[PDB]
Amino acid sequence: MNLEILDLSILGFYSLISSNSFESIAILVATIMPVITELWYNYSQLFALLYTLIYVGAVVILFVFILSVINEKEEYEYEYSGLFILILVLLLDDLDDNESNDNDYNNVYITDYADWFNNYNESDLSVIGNLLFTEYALLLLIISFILLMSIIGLILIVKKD
Amino acid sequence: MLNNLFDFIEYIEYWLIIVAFVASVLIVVAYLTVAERKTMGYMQRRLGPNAVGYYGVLMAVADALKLLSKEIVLPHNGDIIYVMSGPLISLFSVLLSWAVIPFGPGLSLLDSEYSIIYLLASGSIGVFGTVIVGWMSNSKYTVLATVRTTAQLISYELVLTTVVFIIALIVSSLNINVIIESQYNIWYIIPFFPLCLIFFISALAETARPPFDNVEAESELVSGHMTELSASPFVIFFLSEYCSMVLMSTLTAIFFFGGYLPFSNTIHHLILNLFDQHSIYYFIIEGILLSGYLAIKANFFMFSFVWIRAAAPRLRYDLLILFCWYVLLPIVFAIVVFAPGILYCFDALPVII
Amino acid sequence: SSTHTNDSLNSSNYVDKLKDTHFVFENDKLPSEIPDVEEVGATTAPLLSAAYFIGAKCQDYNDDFMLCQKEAKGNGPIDCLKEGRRVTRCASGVLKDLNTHCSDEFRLHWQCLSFSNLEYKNCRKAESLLNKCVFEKMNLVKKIPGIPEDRQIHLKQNPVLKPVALHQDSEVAFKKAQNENSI
Amino acid sequence: EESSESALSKATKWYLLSEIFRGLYITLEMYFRAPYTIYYPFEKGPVSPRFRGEH
Amino acid sequence: APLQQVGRHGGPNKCFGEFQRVVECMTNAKHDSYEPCNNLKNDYLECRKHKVERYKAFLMQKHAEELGKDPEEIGAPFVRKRRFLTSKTLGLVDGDDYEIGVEKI
Amino acid sequence: QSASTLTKEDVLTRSVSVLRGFEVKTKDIDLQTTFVQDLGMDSLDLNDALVALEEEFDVVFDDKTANEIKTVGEVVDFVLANYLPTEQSINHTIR
Amino acid sequence: MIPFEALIPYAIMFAGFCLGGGVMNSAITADITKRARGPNQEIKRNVGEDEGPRNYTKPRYNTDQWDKYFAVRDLRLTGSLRGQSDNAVAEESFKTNSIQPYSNTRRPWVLRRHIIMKNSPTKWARKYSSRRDEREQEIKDDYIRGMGE
Amino acid sequence: AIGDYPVYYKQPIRWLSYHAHTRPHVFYAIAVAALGPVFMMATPLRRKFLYDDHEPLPANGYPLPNRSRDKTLTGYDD
Amino acid sequence: MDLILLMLVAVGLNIIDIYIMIEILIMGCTVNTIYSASLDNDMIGLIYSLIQIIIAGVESAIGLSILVNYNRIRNSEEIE
Ligand SMILES: CCCCCCCCCCCCCCCCCC(=O)OC[C@H](COP(=O)(O)OCCN)OC(=O)CCCCCCCCCCCCCCCCC
Ligand SMILES: CCCCCCCCCCCC(=O)OC[C@H](COP(=O)(O)OCC[N+](C)(C)C)OC(=O)CCCCCCCCCCC
Ligand SMILES: CCCCCCCCCCCC(=O)OC[C@H](COP(=O)(O)OCC[N+](C)(C)C)OC(=O)CCCCCCCCCCC
Repeated sequence: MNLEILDLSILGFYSLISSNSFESIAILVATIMPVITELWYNYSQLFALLYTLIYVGAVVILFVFILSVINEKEEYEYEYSGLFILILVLLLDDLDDNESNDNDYNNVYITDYADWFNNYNESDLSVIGNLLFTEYALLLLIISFILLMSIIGLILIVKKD
Repeated sequence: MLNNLFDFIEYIEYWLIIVAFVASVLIVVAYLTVAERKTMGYMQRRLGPNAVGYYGVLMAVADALKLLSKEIVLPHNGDIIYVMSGPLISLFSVLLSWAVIPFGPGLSLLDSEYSIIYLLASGSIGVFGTVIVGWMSNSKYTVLATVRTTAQLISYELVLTTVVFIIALIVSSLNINVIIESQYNIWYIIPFFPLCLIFFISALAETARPPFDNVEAESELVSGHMTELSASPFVIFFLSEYCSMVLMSTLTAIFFFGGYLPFSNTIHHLILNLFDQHSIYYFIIEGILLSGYLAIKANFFMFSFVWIRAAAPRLRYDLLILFCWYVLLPIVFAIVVFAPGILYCFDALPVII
Repeated sequence: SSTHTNDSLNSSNYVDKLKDTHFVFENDKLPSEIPDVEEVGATTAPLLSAAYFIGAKCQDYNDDFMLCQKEAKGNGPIDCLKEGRRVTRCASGVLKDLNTHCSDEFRLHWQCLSFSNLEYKNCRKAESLLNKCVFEKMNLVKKIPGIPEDRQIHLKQNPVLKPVALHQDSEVAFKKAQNENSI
Repeated sequence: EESSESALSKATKWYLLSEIFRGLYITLEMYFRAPYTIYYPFEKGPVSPRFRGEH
Repeated sequence: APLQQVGRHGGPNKCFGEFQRVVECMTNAKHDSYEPCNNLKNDYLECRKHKVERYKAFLMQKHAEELGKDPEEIGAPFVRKRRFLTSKTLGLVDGDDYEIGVEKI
Repeated sequence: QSASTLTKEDVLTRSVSVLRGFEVKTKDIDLQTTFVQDLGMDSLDLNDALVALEEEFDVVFDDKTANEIKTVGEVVDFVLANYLPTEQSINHTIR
Repeated sequence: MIPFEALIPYAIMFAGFCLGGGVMNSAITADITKRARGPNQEIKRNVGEDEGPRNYTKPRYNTDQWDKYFAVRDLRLTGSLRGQSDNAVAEESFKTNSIQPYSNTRRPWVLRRHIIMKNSPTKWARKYSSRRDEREQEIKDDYIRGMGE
Repeated sequence: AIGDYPVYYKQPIRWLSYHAHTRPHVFYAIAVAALGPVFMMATPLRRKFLYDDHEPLPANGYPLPNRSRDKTLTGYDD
Repeated sequence: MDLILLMLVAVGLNIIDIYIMIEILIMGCTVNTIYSASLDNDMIGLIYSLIQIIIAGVESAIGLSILVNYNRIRNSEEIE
């Protein structure tokens, strides 16, 4: 039983019924956690950890803004929905989870063959840094330039002075 | 039975290893609460808890059992999601951070080339679980404490992350065990004495410990985010906060005092030469010895957590933000440029081996 | 490196569950037209212990097998089967000679590697005895290419990095040779 | 310009937390002194013949 | 010419050679049109997705069903649980069906 | 959005209904209808009506106007000239 | 005057670490050594009389891909991921006991099930538009048509 | 003019002192950071007076001999 | 269910809820990049994934500051 399917089923239910802004900042965290875990267990543990290191800091800053802008509006308001229309919507959605229509690509299993030629064996992050700091160093230096612009941009927007 | 009984232990052996791992960490956390009051008591010329259990050894048990026997305060029985989700996120975060702590060579539940990132990433989730208590709450002291938690997180997160990255840069690895074994000939306290202070200052701010206890400031916000918490939700938050103190004390011993490496190589060999290596008793003693070295260094920093609480007054958090952004960040980013330049000048760029 | 791939065992069985991994066997032997050869039966610790003696004995055959791979131009695994069989036999010859000439010295060294995370720096003493025994009986010298002979790390008198734990058998066997050979 | 200490002298006391470490040392001295606590009810604090208690 | 398809250890990966032979063909001055390099393009795309090879396996499985062939009699044996890659399955002389250790290497 | 949608006929109509729920001498209320004479309100009844007409239209009479008000038409004039919709949150308008 | 009562909780905390390390170092090392003795339970548990002293294998750390290939290769020779053998020649069963993992290559569940994360112009095209799969089916059909030549 | 603000291009030394007395968090962070590139500029001195750079690691795969295959190699045949 | 734009009901009714949708939508692109790069054993895709994460975090900050100042403008009297 792939229990990640159940997790996304609950998350989709709570995204349809979410009312206030605090629930939305919880839908975000309830989305990154399935992403981080599935990356950890299937494809990339490096990027599972990079997601946690960067998105959490963004989440708390996002949460602190909710405190300064919460404006009483959706606590006392009413929503109608209907339990039957919610579950029927989620049932129809769950029916079609085939993002791709290449049946052979989705059904036939493949393998790779290992070789011993790579005797200098290092992590993916060392190769990523090796290329990023040598061949795509321009991409890194532009990213540094964009980060500098954000620093100036945030000040010229928020600072009253 | 016999054969089925014997190989069922083999089927359950690693679970007991984890249970023993969990038990060992909880014993230190339980008796850190006792040790803090004993240490503060004698520094304050009192005794501290000595009436609950023989010489006070059951004080931690009494505090947990009494709090676990208290009514939980909440508007409704179905409102457990409100004041329990926060404590659990905080507790699960710090406990998962212990998976990468090696008590000896290879004696960590999780070993990977990105153990450093996992350590920083796991603890950042605990910060999120703390702010969840002020979830549109009508308690103004809980709300006021949530604002201060975010302000402290912004202060220490950059400095603590960058300091650990400099240590990882000196060894060119993000594996915690490799960083410990890289300190055979030198403990990083000597080359990076400024960074050890900054790491400990960041640890005090991360754990909301005095002089950075602006979150749970009793004289300001009665109990901070805990003012509405009673019984089990209060224990879990209290347990996780003292688990974080043990974790950051153990990380101070790992990043700067060689982790589990012996204080004296001569004495370490002398003690281990009494036991035959072909007997299982050698590896028990070695496990006790290596963890003892880690325990001694971590005990000193757990002592230092209590020591700074009993000597220094509290600093306002708006001053903490200026201190971290105007003083600590410029110094740490200077060393992140200083250190690679020194190593390149002497042709000593690190590699993993 | 602990990256999950599709060519070997992954970190845990949750990775297998997500990938629906099937660990597949093939009961067919190599075709009868291809000549047979006995595979090398040594595990990781003996092979690492014997790595520099296989290099000093099979250097011509190792290079010839690798040079065949370059000249194969993509048709590698097929066109170098004959060269590969020479490499396997030569490597087995070294392991055979170790177990008949330097058996105790050889088994001492790779039992230390198993005891010491398979790090060469942790087992210098047993390695020195094995190097001395192999050189006398097989005329094989460990050489690290690209550096002067007197800057080889395994011959360093006062290494900076040393094992925290001492292999008791290596300590005993090192003392015995000290008092009996270098009088 | 009218200070008595050099820039490095004031920065060494500042960066290395000179007075903070002194306060810790003073606190550590108390750790090795005799505490004041008496064990009530096995021991009683001093009383005087003028003491006012139960009638 | 920037590097593409770099393996996790810094060298060329499995499909770099296919890509390299495509670039050499397309940029060779002896070619009037790009028709000679069409088979090299399919080979590179087959190296990544194996779509035609998966399609062939689809035909073989389907063709075996219609002739009543047993999937377990014509396929390859497999084990789904890593703990049960036992010495008996591996064929060792003193093999056993007891589970293997995968908890800590 | 932030502008009035009031007409003189609606404000008069809502004013009459709110004044009908009180104990007035006559139910026939128009613009010229005075509070003291036609409806018969003393000092306290008049200010009960003014606050009742405040709640209906979400307006607040100033002290100077309230003390000097005589007729029903004066109230309708005041509501039309001073009514503003209440400001909404930053999300109600742009979303 | 060293207050011994204040130092008691530190002694228990010290013994807390030693409990974890003493158990983990010995229990794990013993299990690795036990499973390296042979391919069945009667050799792992029982100790032969003619056997020598027990040499222990310590837990491994700081591994890479080569150590994963080594671990599988050791399993095919000894039935253990850290088995021990210095025989110059393998058994006959080693020639045909290779393990090849075959796995699906599908996108993560969160990509194809999240209510918001699964919606994009190219994802809708891949899921609802047959333009892409019509072209790629022509390539597969050419493979069987061209067999005769 | 007892405590005026120095002009950097007129009194460089006094300008350095002002910031080292009033803004230590700026003066000394820069001073530490300057020691990075300065040591990198002293690297040529080390290559001539202390010791040379090490030989590069064999991290480019198996070292293939730069020659043709030996066509007279025999031994360990089928 | 996608073609009838069911995602328009899953997005909350605050401006910040639109910000979260944008982050989730971009995060879908990065997960697809990581998945393809890992299958191909290609580090260029992982370099792309790392760039997307850093850039997506930049616009999150720039958009937040605009929303922060927008709220300040409403609370402008500040007679205190
Ligand atoms: C250690 C476990 C921590 C979580 C345990 C509590 C379980 C509750 C749900 C957790 C997340 C599941 C998905 C929910 C996404 C957010 C939607 C939401 O609004 O929260 C649901 C919660 C229930 O409120 P309810 O009364 O049922 O609905 C409103 C009725 N007008 O309304 C609330 O506002 C309460 C939310 C409390 C704070 C939760 C913060 C999010 C924590 C997520 C961590 C785990 C990540 C998600 C894993 C599951 C994925 C489905
Ligand atoms: C290059 C080498 C780096 C050295 C590494 C260490 C860096 C430390 C920087 C300290 C600067 C400072 O204390 O800053 C002071 C700031 C702000 O003070 P201010 O408002 O500017 O007033 C002071 C300026 N005067 C004097 C020039 C006018 O806040 C504080 O009081 C911070 C107090 C931190 C105490 C934490 C306790 C830690 C205990 C550790 C036990 C193991
Ligand atoms: C070894 C590693 C641990 C300690 C590391 C840091 C220690 C302080 C360094 C800065 C000192 C400084 O800046 O010195 C400045 C001052 C004194 O100078 P002054 O005011 O001009 O003196 C006036 C003129 N005299 C020189 C004639 C006296 O010294 C101190 O207050 C030293 C206090 C140290 C006592 C406590 C030691 C134990 C501390 C706790 C350790 C866990």
